[PDB]
Amino acid sequence: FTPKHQKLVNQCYPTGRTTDKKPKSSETSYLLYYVNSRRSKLEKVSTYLIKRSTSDLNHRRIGNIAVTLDLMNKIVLHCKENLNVFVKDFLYIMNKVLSNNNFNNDVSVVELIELAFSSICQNLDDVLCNGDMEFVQLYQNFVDLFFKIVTERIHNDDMLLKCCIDISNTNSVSSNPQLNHFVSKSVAYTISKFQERNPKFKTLSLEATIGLDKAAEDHDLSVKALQSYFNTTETDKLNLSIRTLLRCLQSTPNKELLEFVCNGIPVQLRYIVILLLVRQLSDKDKNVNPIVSLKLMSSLLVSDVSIVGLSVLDIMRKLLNFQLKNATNKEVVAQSCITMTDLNHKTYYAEQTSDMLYELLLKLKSDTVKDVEKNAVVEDIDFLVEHITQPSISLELFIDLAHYMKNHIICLFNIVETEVPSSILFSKLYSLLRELDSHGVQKEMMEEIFDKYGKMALLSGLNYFLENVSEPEYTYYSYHLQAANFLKLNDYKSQTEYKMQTRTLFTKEDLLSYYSDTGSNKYSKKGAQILLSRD
Repeated sequence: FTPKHQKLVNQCYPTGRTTDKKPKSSETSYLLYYVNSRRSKLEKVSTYLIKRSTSDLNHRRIGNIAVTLDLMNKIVLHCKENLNVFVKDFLYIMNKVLSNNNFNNDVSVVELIELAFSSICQNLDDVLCNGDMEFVQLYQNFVDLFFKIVTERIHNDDMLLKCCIDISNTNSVSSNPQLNHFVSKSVAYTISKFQERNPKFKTLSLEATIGLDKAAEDHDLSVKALQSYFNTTETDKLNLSIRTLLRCLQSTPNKELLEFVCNGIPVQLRYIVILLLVRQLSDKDKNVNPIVSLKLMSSLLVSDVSIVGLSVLDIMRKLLNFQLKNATNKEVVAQSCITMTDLNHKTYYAEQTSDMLYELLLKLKSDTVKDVEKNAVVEDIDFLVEHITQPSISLELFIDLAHYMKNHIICLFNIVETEVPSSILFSKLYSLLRELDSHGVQKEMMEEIFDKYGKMALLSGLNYFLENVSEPEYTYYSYHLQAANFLKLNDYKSQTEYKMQTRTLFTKEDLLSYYSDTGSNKYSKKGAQILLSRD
């Protein structure tokens, strides 16, 4: 007695004892039809494949096993929408084959095995991923055996790369606890085998077409694996992939590798990398060099790699805070002093630069912070302004900041492009200008202030310095000098020189004599106005 399924399945096999057996065409077609018709047939046919392939394992016939694996592949592909019926069976058989040292040798067997595995992984439902435990152990066993065999008996790293791609193509493995580690070990292996070929990325370059998007033209399999694990919108997979990347990057620090893999990662959410890098500082591991991660952040932020939608403020605040907690090191303070500005390298929005500086100012104003935080922030603003190429300051911020570092105010002033300031802001500016260490700084400051706002500085300076100054100071005389220089008046300059070399002050009348004729001074009317309209 031979039931139909048994006869069909057996009818798919050739007669001999050869090892290059390919399943007979028409018979396997009709078999596929038969199992695809009613799902009751898949049960029978799959179970029968288990028993039969067991007998073929015993009598040690490779051909029948090859045909078997081929059939299994074709069935998986044909009966996808019912895959959860027979997957555990096929996996049991594949593991049983792999567990057999008489079938491990043959390369074709392992090839067909991997093929069946790829066709499986590509069509899985999360149903067994989460519900069934036996399936989890069969999958686990398969991956373990496959690595343990290909590494030792097949000696074909390409097989392992294909397996990594299979795991990557499996549904929600990165979202599964029991099967999580396989993603990590896969990424680790493809990385280490991508640093094996192209050993350039094994270099210790950490300070100073390349893209992966253009490297996917096809070719090396390692790159295909990288694209498989990094070029993805699946957040979990990318989480684990990046984490493993950073981990394998602590051992072989390479900025170009990071650049490459980032070129692989979808442009949209690359910010996540940075986040993890930042988190890498907060980590308690102690086998992680924070300096390495900082330099890697820097290397990333400087280059062409677009990092859309970065929470610049948040990241900066985190870096700064980390620098304040550990502030007694040249490395923790300087590499942060560098990365912090390296992050401003690109302008995500106009308010950012100001905001950055502002975040520091607020920390400086409070007396809660320790001396070394003061010093560190000072050096930070120092570096920032040293790297701020073009103007972006609200004059008030320039004032609050000016109070704290009188050495680098000039530079800060070159960043203020407020075309029109308030009349009070002027008096503030002057009032702080009076409180300055050197007269050189006061001189050049007065000069540039006049340069930017000739009319407004003339008038506001006139009023202010007339009212407030009651004793010979440098700022007073420098104002009158710059005013005379702006009005191109020899008598004004001469008199100022007198009042300066004799420590005397100007009176309302003396200054009135310069704002007398509109043909001699364009601004005579407003000047005289504010000169006599007060007291």
